[PDB]
Amino acid sequence: KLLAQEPTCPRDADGRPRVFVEGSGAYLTDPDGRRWIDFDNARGSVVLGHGDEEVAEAIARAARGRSGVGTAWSPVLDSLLGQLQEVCGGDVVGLYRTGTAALRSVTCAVRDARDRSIVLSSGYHGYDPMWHCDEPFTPNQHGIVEFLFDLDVLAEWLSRPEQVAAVVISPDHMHLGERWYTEFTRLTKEADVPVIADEVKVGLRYRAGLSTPLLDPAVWIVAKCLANGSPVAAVGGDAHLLAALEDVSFTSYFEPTAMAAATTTLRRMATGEPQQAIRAAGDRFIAHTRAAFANAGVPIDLAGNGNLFQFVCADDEVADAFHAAAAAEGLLFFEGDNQTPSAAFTDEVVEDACGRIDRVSAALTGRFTDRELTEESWYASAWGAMDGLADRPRTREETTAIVERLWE
Amino acid sequence: KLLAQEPTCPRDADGRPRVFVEGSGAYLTDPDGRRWIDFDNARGSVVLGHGDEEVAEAIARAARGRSGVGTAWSPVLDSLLGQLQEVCGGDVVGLYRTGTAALRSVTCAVRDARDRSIVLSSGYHGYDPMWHCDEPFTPNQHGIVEFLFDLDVLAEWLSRPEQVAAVVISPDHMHLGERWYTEFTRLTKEADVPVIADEVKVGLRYRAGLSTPLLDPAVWIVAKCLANGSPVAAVGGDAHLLAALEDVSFTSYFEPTAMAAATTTLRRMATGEPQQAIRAAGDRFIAHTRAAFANAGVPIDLAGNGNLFQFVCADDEVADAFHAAAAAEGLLFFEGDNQTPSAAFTDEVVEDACGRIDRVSAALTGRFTDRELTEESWYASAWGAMDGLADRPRTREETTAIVERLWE
Ligand SMILES: CN[C@@H]1[C@@H](O)[C@@H](O[C@@H]2[C@@H](O)[C@H](O[C@H]3O[C@H](CNCc4c(COP(=O)(O)O)cnc(C)c4O)[C@@H](O)[C@H](O)[C@H]3N)[C@@H](N)C[C@H]2N)OC[C@]1(C)O
Ligand SMILES: CN[C@@H]1[C@@H](O)[C@@H](O[C@@H]2[C@@H](O)[C@H](O[C@H]3O[C@H](CNCc4c(COP(=O)(O)O)cnc(C)c4O)[C@@H](O)[C@H](O)[C@H]3N)[C@@H](N)C[C@H]2N)OC[C@]1(C)O
Repeated sequence: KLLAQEPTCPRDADGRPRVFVEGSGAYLTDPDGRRWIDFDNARGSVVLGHGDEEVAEAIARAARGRSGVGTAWSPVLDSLLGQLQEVCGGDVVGLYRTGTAALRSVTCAVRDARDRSIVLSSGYHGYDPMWHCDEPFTPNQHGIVEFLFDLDVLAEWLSRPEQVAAVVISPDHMHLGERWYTEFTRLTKEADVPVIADEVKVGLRYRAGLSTPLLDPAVWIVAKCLANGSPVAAVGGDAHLLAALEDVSFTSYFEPTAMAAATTTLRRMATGEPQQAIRAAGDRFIAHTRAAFANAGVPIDLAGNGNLFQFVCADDEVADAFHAAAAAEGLLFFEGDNQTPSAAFTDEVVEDACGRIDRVSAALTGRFTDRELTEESWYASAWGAMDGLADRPRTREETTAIVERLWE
Repeated sequence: KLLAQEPTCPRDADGRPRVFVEGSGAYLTDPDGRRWIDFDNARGSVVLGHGDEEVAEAIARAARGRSGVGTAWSPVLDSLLGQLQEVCGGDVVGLYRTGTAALRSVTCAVRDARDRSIVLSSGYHGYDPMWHCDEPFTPNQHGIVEFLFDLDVLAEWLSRPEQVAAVVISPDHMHLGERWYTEFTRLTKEADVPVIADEVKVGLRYRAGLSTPLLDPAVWIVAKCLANGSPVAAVGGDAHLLAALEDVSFTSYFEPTAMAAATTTLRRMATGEPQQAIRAAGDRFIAHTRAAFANAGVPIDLAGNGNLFQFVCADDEVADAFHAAAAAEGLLFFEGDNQTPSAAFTDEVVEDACGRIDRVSAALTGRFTDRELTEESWYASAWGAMDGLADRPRTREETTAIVERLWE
């Protein structure tokens, strides 16, 4: 009631935050003792599992100053910077506490280095007001043009390339395919405009590297997969585009628990093994759930893969009913957005989650059988999870109509 | 070569970061095993002491999932928000990961609510480019006017109050006193312009509250004293001025180790006990050092008090020799800036530090006996620590001369 902010978190049907007392692996316990399976995982930043013991031991030693203190440089920092450069590439690297701060700092630096006013953007880049706009496809008061992953609009803006400082995108892989990325990179290379890959969510999510070799980013940002939820974001790329980062310093720069969590987590994510385990387990859950709904006439499908997926519901009434039924079974989904299992989502948890889905499907069967997913269902669902337009065939006038329906 | 940023940290005479491989309480250990006494304390954010055991145990349990998960609201968050409001006042409260992020967010929010373009500013508010300017006393490209704590310039701008959204200051108490704050508040009340008290450094520093009852802030920010170095900043104040905070959310909002550090630290800082202990211990060190230098003819005085103080050297050559002698004895000062002891600066550590100061004084004796502390010495020393002009009597023409000397 005192809070001036509106943090994203699980909320009940009345909008009140759901409180959880404790967590271990994939399971959360609520104040009433009920155990829930977490698919939200701090918005995808818990990738190893809640309370992971190896990370916890490193955090605990760091909380006692055993490898360094917040006052000063220590060998842990050298190790972390080297790990980031090895896995993501680039001339130089930088560190931040949030993805929002990293994206603002990098975008300002690139704009300054390029001495150009316009930035073309798709995807969410954090809460800073520099990204706010009243309308898509036109510059906001900060010179940023939201293009909603529409390549026709992008090509239009890139046809006059001399004023375009950069193109910044948060890559989606549920609704954008290989053809989208090949054309995106062709267009940006043709205009000679640097690409900023905002991989806060997808960097290290699917493999031990950035999300797609079909992008050639001049600058990257990663964060959620770096530190099992501890507040660390990293950036890197071409030195001349990041020169202004020399002006960046913050009080908690050397704080040791954050670096302990990042070095320990990154070492495991750099092997690719957690992402392979998550992919297999999540794929099993997706296949079971898709069939459970399809075999009961429930108009809900899924997009994505085991590492990152989402539910696609026929309409908002179906989605609301699904979310209520899922919560009643103790499934904790990121409602209307993407689901991101952690490595603690093992076969035993998959089996538990599938039984809960069987009960969700039972609760919904017979309520919505005469409804079907339409193109509108797909666009609306994708919009909520990846913050722009799915890559489905349409004309320039149809783009305007879809945006008119979905833009708030 | 790898790091694109230039973080503030202790550096040797060649500008290279000093490496410390562990720390505990008031002592840091360098790669050669030598123990130094820390007066920097992560730029004043370690106020209980490195590796404080109560905080460490809480962080460790939080790292094991015992006190909530990053996915959701936890049982302890309400107690954090409630105590922040009890200690600092205000209608509503918000949380951030750095002081830089807090200051940018609240300044943008206040300006938006006031629907006015100009912000008058003194003091450091973080690294964001919105604060960068080429010259003082005139608006930068973001509408920010740096006034260097000069009340004649402030009064001139406040004489056209209709365009002034807010006045944001980082309060200093080494070089600004009752006279300055009484007049600052008189001017801002007369203009009916809200004050943003950037208490990132001084909030909770001197007592269980904000830094001076002579300020009446509409918005406050605290951070360094809140979480023993973990990355937590807090804001609060008038609900309508912070309306835009409803759009603030970030992935790590509920991260449990930060929450454990802030709640455990705030519960202790809210009693006033650490601040009283630091004040007494630091006052003993100041008194000993002032007398040692005065008896040896060493032209170095001190300003401030046990919670936050600085050295005032006659000139840069004296300062350079002082800092080299101090490093040789294992005193780790924040060079040219403020010293901020932690609660680990106990009587035993005071005695050790006084012995090291005895050796510093002996090493400086006879080298600078013919040097006086001028007005130039005081203004230059204060400028480095509190980022503007000390409140010492001066003419308007003298203000121009000082600013011309010290602005870069
Ligand atoms: C007009 N714009 C509309 C807005 O309402 C706004 O909606 C956002 C919504 O996008 C957001 O969800 C997205 O982001 C979360 C969290 N991701 C963070 C992130 C950052 C910032 O990092 P930080 O949190 O500061 O550490 C930077 N870059 C990327 C790629 C990030 O993912 C993701 O978890 C969700 O998957 C993603 N949809 C909501 N959390 C808050 C809403 N206000 O923008 C989109 C919308 C509809 O268009
Ligand atoms: C050449 N011009 C100069 C600028 O470069 C710039 O100088 C700063 C200097 O002020 C800074 O020291 C000050 O700040 C440190 C750290 N305190 C942070 C702080 C914040 C931001 O919090 P965050 O770090 O993001 O968590 C917000 N508000 C306050 C009140 C803060 O203290 C303090 O520890 C020092 O005591 C203080 N002097 C240097 N660390 C870096 C320099 N670049 O601004 C001043 C000057 C003239 O303009």
